[PDB]
Amino acid sequence: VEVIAYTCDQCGYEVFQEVNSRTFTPLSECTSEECSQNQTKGQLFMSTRASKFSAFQECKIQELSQQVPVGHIPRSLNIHVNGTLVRSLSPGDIVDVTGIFLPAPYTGFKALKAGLLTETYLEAQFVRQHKKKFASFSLTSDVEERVMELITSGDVYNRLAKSIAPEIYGNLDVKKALLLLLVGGVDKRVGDGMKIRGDINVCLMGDPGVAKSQLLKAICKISPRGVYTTGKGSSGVGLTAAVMKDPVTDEMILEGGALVLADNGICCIDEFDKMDESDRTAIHEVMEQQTISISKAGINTTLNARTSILAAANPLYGRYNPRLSPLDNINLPAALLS
Amino acid sequence: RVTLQEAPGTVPPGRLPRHREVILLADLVDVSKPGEEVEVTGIYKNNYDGNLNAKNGFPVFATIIEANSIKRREGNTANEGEEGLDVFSWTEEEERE
Amino acid sequence: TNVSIQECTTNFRNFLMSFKYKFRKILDERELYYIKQLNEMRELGTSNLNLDARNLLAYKQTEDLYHQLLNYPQEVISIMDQTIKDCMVSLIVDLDEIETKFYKVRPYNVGSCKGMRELNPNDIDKLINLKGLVLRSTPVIPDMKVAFFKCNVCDHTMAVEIDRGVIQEPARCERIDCNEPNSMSLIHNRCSFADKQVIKLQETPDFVPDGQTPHSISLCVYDELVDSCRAGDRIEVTGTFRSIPIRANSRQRVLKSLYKTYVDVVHVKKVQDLAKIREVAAREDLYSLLARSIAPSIYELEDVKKGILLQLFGGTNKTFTKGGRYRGDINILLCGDPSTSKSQILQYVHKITPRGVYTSGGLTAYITRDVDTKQLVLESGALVLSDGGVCCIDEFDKMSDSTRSVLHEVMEQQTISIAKAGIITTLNARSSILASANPIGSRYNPNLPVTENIDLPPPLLSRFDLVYLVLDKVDEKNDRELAKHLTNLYLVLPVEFLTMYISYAKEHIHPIITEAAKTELVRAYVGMRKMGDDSRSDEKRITATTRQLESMIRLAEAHAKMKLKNVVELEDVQEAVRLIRSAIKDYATDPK
Amino acid sequence: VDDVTGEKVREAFEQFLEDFSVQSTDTGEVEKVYRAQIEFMKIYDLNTIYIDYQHLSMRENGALAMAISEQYYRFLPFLQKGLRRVVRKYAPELLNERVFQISFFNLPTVHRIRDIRSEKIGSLLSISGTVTRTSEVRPELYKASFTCDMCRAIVDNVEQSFKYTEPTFCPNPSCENRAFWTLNVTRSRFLDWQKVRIQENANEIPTGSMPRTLDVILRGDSVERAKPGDRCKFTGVEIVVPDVTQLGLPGVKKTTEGLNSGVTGLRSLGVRDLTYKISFLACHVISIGDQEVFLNSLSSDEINELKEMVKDEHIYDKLVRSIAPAVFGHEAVKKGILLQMLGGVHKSTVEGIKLRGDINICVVGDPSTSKSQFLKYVVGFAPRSVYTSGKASSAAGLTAAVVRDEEGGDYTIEAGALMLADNGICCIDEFDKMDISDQVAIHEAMEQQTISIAKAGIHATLNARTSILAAANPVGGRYNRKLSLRGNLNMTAPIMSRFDLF
DNA sequence: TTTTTTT
DNA sequence: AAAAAAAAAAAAAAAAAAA
Ligand SMILES: Nc1ncnc2c1ncn2[C@@H]1O[C@H](COP(=O)(O)OP(=O)(O)OP(=O)(O)O)[C@@H](O)[C@H]1O
Ligand SMILES: Nc1ncnc2c1ncn2[C@@H]1O[C@H](COP(=O)(O)OP(=O)(O)O)[C@@H](O)[C@H]1O
Ligand SMILES: Nc1ncnc2c1ncn2[C@@H]1O[C@H](COP(=O)(O)OP(=O)(O)O)[C@@H](O)[C@H]1O
Ligand SMILES: [Mg+2]
Ligand SMILES: [Zn+2]
Ligand SMILES: [Zn+2]
Ligand SMILES: [Zn+2]
Repeated sequence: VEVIAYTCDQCGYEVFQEVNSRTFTPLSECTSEECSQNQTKGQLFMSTRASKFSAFQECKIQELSQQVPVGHIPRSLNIHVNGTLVRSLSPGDIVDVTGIFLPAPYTGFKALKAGLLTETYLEAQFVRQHKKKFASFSLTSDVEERVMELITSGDVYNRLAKSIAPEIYGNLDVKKALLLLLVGGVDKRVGDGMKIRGDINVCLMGDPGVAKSQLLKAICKISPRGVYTTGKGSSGVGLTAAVMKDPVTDEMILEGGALVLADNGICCIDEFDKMDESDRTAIHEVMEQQTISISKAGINTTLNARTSILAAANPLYGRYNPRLSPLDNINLPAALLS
Repeated sequence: RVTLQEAPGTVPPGRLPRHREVILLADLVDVSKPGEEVEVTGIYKNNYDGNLNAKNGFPVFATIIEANSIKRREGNTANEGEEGLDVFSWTEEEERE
Repeated sequence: TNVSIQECTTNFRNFLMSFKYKFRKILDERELYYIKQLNEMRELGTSNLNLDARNLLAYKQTEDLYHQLLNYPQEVISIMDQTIKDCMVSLIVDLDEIETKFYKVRPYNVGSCKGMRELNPNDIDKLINLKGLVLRSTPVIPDMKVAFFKCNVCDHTMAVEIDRGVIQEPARCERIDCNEPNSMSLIHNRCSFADKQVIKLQETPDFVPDGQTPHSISLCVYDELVDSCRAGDRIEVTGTFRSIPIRANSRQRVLKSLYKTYVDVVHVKKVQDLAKIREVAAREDLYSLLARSIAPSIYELEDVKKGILLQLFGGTNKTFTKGGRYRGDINILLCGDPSTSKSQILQYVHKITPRGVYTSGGLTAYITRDVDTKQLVLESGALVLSDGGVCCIDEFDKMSDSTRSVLHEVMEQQTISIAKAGIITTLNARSSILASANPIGSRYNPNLPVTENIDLPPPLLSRFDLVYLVLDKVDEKNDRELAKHLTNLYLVLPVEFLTMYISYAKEHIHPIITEAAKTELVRAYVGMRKMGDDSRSDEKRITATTRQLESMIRLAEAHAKMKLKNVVELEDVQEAVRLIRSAIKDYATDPK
Repeated sequence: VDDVTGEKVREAFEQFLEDFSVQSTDTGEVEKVYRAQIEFMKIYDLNTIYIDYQHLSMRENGALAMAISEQYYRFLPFLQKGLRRVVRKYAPELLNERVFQISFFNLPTVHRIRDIRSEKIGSLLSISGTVTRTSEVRPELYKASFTCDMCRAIVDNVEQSFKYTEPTFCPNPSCENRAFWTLNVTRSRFLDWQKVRIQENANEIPTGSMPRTLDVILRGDSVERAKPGDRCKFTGVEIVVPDVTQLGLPGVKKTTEGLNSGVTGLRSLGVRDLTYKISFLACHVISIGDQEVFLNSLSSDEINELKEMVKDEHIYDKLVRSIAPAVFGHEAVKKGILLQMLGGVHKSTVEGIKLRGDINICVVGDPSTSKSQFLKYVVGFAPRSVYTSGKASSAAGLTAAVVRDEEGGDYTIEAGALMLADNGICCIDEFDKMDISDQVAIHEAMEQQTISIAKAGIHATLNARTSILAAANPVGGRYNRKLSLRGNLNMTAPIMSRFDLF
């Protein structure tokens, strides 16, 4: 709200008032002469149409790791944004914000303490989005001449394989398989609506100290949709949406059965023999572009799971074995292996 | 004051017990111990409450039991040999015999 | 504004009597809707007028009223309803049904469907079109309309109208004989109320391309729109926007600087053929085509398809009191290596069946604590909801152990009881079971008997009605045909007609067996008894069990269930016995 | 002001109470069924009349039946006044002043929970559902007597509402009701009260939508007539209840979204908003799911049939043939089951030692021969029978168990299957599979005919007066004729001596 | 069958 | 007039699992 307009059952002029504080009180009796009379000429009510409003939003920012002094915990800062600049920034990006550093009264808490202590906030004025733009390969003259140069380059795939992770020596065919994973397989269905997916499921297997995790990190860096997971450390990785019990009002916002950006994502997993039965059930359910339809409270908004699976696992002995491999295996179901 | 449930051997199977409050005046203090089955003779009385009327929307009243006599009935369920608050107590002629 | 009261009503009435959808047809470049529909309403007794905007836009004078309607929805709609109220008499010239019924309109297709991610405050008090998924609901909330009062000293009663919720209470009773000011007391239970329901709506996932989270917009409905939607629905709505001050501290007069956003909707949309059956039902080869019509993409595997179809048809259920009811459901198990697309069959049958729940190895009733509210509700599991239909189970080997007993409880009595938290009751299931399981290892060894590879207890697998085994072995020919079929598909089928036919057979048709079939049944039983023994003293296992007789009785009844017959024939029993013995013929272990 | 409509409906109501004069049979020329009900009250001191809606249906047609049914709340006190008039006309001493009640039954239709709408508020209605929770029987104030302190000026027969109300004036002219009023407990009249919760049955609910829940308020003689898990049909008047917290009280004062259809502008409310919610009030509840004492139940058939079958001379000969006609063969098993149903005499010594007086039977056989049929038949016939499997997924096992919510004191016990079977005949199926702890509990429990488990700082003694009937299976599929029961069955030696027959 | 460990 | 509660740590009983 910026200006609040009332109406008093045909009192000529209709009273206007303005409020800048985050709280206010309404009017009850108007000052018109017919109501300056001992009794009111019709009771007044708040009018929504005549009043003025502005778009409002609230965001908070966190310090970068590089700027945190050793042995310290990063702090936060709130930002209030108004006007057309609303919706000019999204979570998870580096920005350079210029604004006005204003105080905020503590009386909203209504604790009667902190006689001199008050909170602080920032009001945005001009935002530089910074970071990088994906642009969805939008065509332009420069990218057209770039692809012309690529065509003139002749043979491409070998150079692309060589250029992924020069830090890790050798392993050419793994990089070739990575190339073939990045493009995707046959897709867009067949006759009679039968389901086929272009996603490719490739599992990396080998001894510790082979830098398969580092190659996986390089692939995650080089891909835009890549998501990296590993053995334990948190419980929100799967089976629960990121908005579980998130709002300050605790609205139980959720989708039900879903994973992390599983729609056209690249699920990179390390220590594929480490996770519990719940994550294993989830990854059996994400099979062959099958959606995730796990319900807990009547929710059935399934997530359209269509992702390529790339996971690295280590042998339970930590080394290869002279005896048969399928019995040694990875302690994984044969159905999942197939 | 103490909380009195129903005897688990008395409640119908698969049901839930009903709690009551018992107030013990002078000379009855600490006669009862936690976890034991007891039988109490008392007076039933009612009193007004605010939150009880708040949570129900009807003029409901609370009730407490003012204890007047307490008899222990743990283990020894054979309750027909003799009467009295304590069956392990003796008179003087019983001591003489 | 005060412009549309006079001329817009008359113009709309004129085009009510003057509209012909031929104008819209010309606009299409590939008839008096209002009067014919209004007389239809007159002869129906209904009270509803759907109203599209495009055909409303088709006329040049009406678009002015169109724009005025977007700006001022409430007043325009009210005056349109009054116009229809007068059009009642203007057209009938019984007038008795008219005075009793109200009139309302349902505008729709007013504009482009927006999303919750772009809602600027410029769109306040404006009509919008929204699509989304209904998440939750709320109990109907009474709304105050007519306040009742009673002058308690003099028992005098007065009825008071209200406006904008706030009541102007009478400061004194009208009876000047008492004329007391303080004798005004209201009666809660003698008033009149309106039914209000609040719905929570989620944006469609189409509006979130980059893995963000959807949002929620509150909804409000009145009267005929109450309970018109429930959880999981996909609907589209058309209604105006609204904003409200939030109370903040309920003990204080202050109000917060922000307002809650919610919408009020007025219209919601979602997202004798029995002769044809007999013409189809009269054909001789209905059985084979009907069986092959439910799995178009599955190559060969005809016998299992026939068995599954007969299971879908079901047997007969009877409740004679002298000996208690008899189970009429068929249960079939699937086993084999995971190279057969066997989950596809369950997926087919789940959507083909009228009622059914598809799950995998919690399945039954268990009391839960409510999440959004703090209360206790009794919740029923998947098996309870599959009453009369087919319950499909996958990964049956990974069944844990506690749940298995529950199945042993339900397959032998079709009734489940619960004794928890002071609740003791019994629930009916009466459902069919279809399950698939995998062997242990990279392959199923034919020499190895079935029992160990399927790691189920002998009683549970013995008490299934039938069982089927799939064994993929490498051959040049069969692999050639499979590869050709798969390539051709990669490179005669009915419609929901199937569902209605199944229902009609299920509940209209009650076939019974005849005296002639008894002789064939007993002869078959004696025969397999003899086939289960030999002249030698090996003491052969008794392979002809009473379960076989019950199974064949149910299967013969099922064969008469299809083709809409009323009494079984011999062909039914020969088909049933051949089907029941084909699986047994491949049930043997490495010996013999 | 006089509501002449109420007077007219009261007159018609008392009139058809007076002279309904319906005949039930040919021998019953004129019966005056309601006079007979009043006679029953005279001879038994009862309080509540029961009125069939169909008998009320044809009386003055819709001029009376619909008038009473629709505005039931409006005309209830008029019906009460007419009832008092007639009863004191015919039975004055019966009033020795007391709260008569009226329960209507046999309504032409029943409504589902999802069909409840506000337009039927104040109208008689019938609903059905499953009760999932009850509340303790608490008393409530009905008619109060207040004293105006300094001058007592007894203000009696003060009515109440959802809020604890007080008198507003002092009839003493010298007094001016300035002194605050004080309630007289011994002069007030209380009534019973119990709140229950219901929910839709599984058949009505479409899809996986969550059930709709409603609250039902009982009063009078209908207390404790419903138990959790019982599907019951109620009859009563639909009402609406406000939030008393916003209303003035001597005490001190999904959901965050608000948007409640409130109302304000009143004197007592002040700056507060009053909300409403739906509740049901009930008046009638039904559920849809010594030898001299027995002889006192006299009837012609009761006399003749029993006299004949006692004076008969092949009773036993026929009797065993009359048990479980569905099963074929197994003649001795039927006699055994009959003896099990008959039971044995229970005697207790003069030392407080209990002697077992029941029979326990085990049945063994090769698979798929009729053995489950006997258990199913006896469960379907014998009263207070419980059917269960040897292996149970419940935490209660067979005997009992203790259950707690986390950080919840006293570890409230849960009744086991055997505990439910107590005070009645039990049935066990698939007996060979058993829990070892439950097995060592039961074999000492059968002799003691009781089980006592003490765990987690709580202890109790339970009653398990049960007759056990169990079925087992020979090890190896089929009974090997060479060996014996000990060789064929793996079940332990001491339990075999617990059973009395095989 | 027994003791251990996890829920 | 009201801060009241999610996050931890520690103590059991039941069931299932391995030897
Ligand atoms: N081919 C290689 N070229 C360069 N560095 C390599 C190569 N193989 C291994 N390394 C070195 O080994 C380390 C990475 O191996 P690392 O053990 O982290 O990977 P991993 O095989 O996925 O196993 P783990 O699960 O133990 O991390 C780095 O220090 C890296 O320099
Ligand atoms: N006869 C067949 N026709 C078409 N596809 C098949 C056939 N047999 C196997 N497949 C393919 O192989 C897979 C077999 O999986 P399935 O046996 O259902 O595994 P599980 O039952 O263990 O989930 C299917 O997903 C299917 O795509
Ligand atoms: N009148 C009868 N005579 C003999 N057997 C019967 C009769 N009625 C039913 N049966 C069979 O006896 C069986 C009883 O179940 P049960 O013997 O417990 O089988 P299982 O031992 O496999 O659990 C039923 O499966 C039924 O086929
Ligand atoms: Mg690694
Ligand atoms: Zn005014
Ligand atoms: Zn008056
Ligand atoms: Zn006084």
